[PDB]
Amino acid sequence: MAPQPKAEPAKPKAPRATPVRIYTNAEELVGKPFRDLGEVSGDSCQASNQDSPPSIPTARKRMQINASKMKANAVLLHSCEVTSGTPGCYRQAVCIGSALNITAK
Repeated sequence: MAPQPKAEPAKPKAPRATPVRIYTNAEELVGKPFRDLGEVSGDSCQASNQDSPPSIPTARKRMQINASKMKANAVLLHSCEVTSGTPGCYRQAVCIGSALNITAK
């Protein structure tokens, strides 16, 4: 006779978590273990319509990238103010929010 062994093969997982989250809820930050860094802004000005449109999500993404490059993972969005009529910056969308990190470990 001859016995029959076996071995369960394991396959490595491939996760892809998102770094920075947008948070319009200060309640969340106050109610969570987080590390304060500094307020970051994302502004997209248009000298002319030749540029790329100053959408709120556009300025928000600029702010998000600025936050992430500041080692932040959460942006406490406060005001997404699009200012218009400014000479030189016909339409400048400025989204301002605090760049924080979450210390949940």
